[PDB]
Formats: sequence, C-alpha cells, structure tokens
Amino acid sequence: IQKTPQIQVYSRHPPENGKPNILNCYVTQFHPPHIEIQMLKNGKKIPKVEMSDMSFSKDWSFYILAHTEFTPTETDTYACRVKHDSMAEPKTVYWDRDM
Amino acid sequence: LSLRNPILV
Amino acid sequence: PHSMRYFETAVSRPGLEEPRYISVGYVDNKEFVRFDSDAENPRYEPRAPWMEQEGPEYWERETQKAKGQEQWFRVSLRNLLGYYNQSAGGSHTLQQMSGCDLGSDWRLLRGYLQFAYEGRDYIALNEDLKTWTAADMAAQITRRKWEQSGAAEHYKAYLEGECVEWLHRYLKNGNATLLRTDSPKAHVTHHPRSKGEVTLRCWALGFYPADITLTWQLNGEELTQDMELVETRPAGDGTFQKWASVVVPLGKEQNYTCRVYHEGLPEPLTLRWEP
Repeated sequence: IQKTPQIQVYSRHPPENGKPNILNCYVTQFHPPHIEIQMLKNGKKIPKVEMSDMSFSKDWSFYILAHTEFTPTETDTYACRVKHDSMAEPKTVYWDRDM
Repeated sequence: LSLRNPILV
Repeated sequence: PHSMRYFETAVSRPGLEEPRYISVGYVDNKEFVRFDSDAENPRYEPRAPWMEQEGPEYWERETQKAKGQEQWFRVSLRNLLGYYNQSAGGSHTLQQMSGCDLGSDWRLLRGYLQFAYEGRDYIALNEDLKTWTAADMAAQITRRKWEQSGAAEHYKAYLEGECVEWLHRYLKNGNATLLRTDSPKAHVTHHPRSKGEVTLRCWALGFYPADITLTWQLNGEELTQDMELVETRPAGDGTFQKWASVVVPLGKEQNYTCRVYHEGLPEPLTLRWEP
C-alpha cells in the first residue's frame, strides 16, 4: 500500500543572484514514512541539510521539509533527489526560479 | 497536554 | 475556531524490536511540542516560543507519558501483525490522531480520536464519544475488546476535560503568537510559455496563517477552469507561500488581474502585470 511523494523545490525568499537564501524541498503525500532526500548543487550533495519535521496530514499521508543554505547564481543548478519505496527509481526535481 | 492510551489494540 | 491535535506514529523497522515513536502537538495547526524516539535523548521539547512558559515538571511528565506510549504502540503493532496474518520480516506503521476543536464560542465543538494501520483507516471514536467505527474485519476485534473495557469513557474524559483545559491555557499563553497575522507580499511575474503565448505568475509570499486564496480574472470573470494552482508550502520560518498562474495570449496581458484573499488583508489585493 504505497503513495508516491509530491515534490516542490523553491527558495524561502525571492531569488536574486549572488545573494544568500534558503532552498526548500517540501515532500508530501507519501507512504511508507521512510524516505531518503538529498539536495544538490550541480549534481553534488549540499552539506548540512536540515530536516525540519517528519509528520503526516489528515489523510494519514506523511510529509517532511528538507532545507539548506544556497547562493542562487546565473549558471548553478540546484535539485532535490528523493528515493522512496513507491518509486522504482530515484526522482530528481530541479529548482526553477519561476516556480 | 499529551494523551495516554488506556487499552491495547 | 481553535484546535489542538496530537499526531502520533510508531514504525516497526526490519530487525529492530523497538519501533520508532514520533509525537507532534499542534495548536491551531502550529507545532508547539515534539517527541522523537530517534533523538539521542528522547524527551518532549518546545517547538514554539510560548511553550517556554512551562516548567521541568511539565516536560518530565510528558516524556514519561511518551515512554508509556512507546510501549503501547509496540504491543499494538505486534497484535496488529497477527490480526492481518503478516510476516515479521518487514516494516509496518501505526498512526494516531486525537484532539478537540473549539467553536467561535470557546466552548467545545467536537472530540477527535482516530487510528490507522499501514496508512489506512483502522478504528475511530465516533463524535458521540461513546461508540467506535471499525474499517475492516481485523478492526472489529479491537472494537469488541474496547467496547467492553470502557476505553471510550477514558478517551471521552480526556477529550472533554484535559484537551480543552490545556488548549485554553495554550491559547492564553501563545495568544500573542497564535492570533497574529502576516499578510502576503504578493507580486506578478512574466514568463514565456508557448508560441505567441506568455504565462502570468501571481505569487503570494511570507503569509500567516496558511489559509489564502488567489484568483485570476478575465473581463470581470474568474478563470477557475484555466488556472495552475500550487498547493501551499512552508517557507521554513513559520510563514507560507502560494502562487497561481494562467496562460495568456501575448500582448493581451494587461487584460488580466490577480486577486489575493487573506485574513490579515482587510481589503483583498488586486494585481496586474507591470511591464
């Protein structure tokens, strides 16, 4: 009995290049509760990824917020890779500054 | 304040 | 309207006899207390600045009640294995929701208590706080066991006494933080979408509480069936975000206006793309 996670990757504040901000990864609507989440800068793991809160919602599906510090630039890429039982392969969602 | 379960499943 | 909830989870893991037990307290959807057995020193902890008003005795007892909970969840998980004749080689989950809503009249409106096994309805306490609702055949064994033992009487006493009591307390203590609003910092952005069609993003940022409403308008008519609406997301600082986009014909953007509705916004906002 499995639910695929939904993924949103977004900054905390309006992104401007060269200026520090916080990159979020809101993972929702999933079961089982065990999940592996990684946030990346150009395909490399970003250190010190603070895991806000394991919890679940009214429908019993679990959620969590992964966040780290990042410096938005013109040519750097940022992503959140999620591995979870429901998926046959790790999913990778890129950060888009218009989303 | 937390709640404690009286009887087992 | 005001509420208090406790979301509880025990997860049996492959090989570990102990389940991980996680308990989170909510006051009007705001996390105020947390307990994670996976912490190096598992104890209930403040998750809101107004909880600091409680003393060591409050934290000491809560933590003890939690260890008692840990044991309840484990045996239950073990008993649940047998009911559904499952193999003891994998992992399973037992979740619980309990609490109380208060109406506009700070009086009690409703008690809440519901259980789940594998993320699916198992057994729940009826609103009358006297009768139980089972979800499948396995649940009925707990139903019949609980009806006899007077379990419902005990849960009723908590959901009508202590739940109410401490919520009223938390509401007085966390008044300054809980009854606050942060109105949204909305703005419209402009991006390409397709050949001779741009897209219009109506953002709403840094707002509290989570509840919000974004609408798009063409010729004084809401564009409900044509609107890409993301679900509300936390900023990580206690505020929330949401945006809504439409696909508009190029050179005809000024025709479109964005509207924002929030309880911290006496007059609703009206926005349009600014070249």
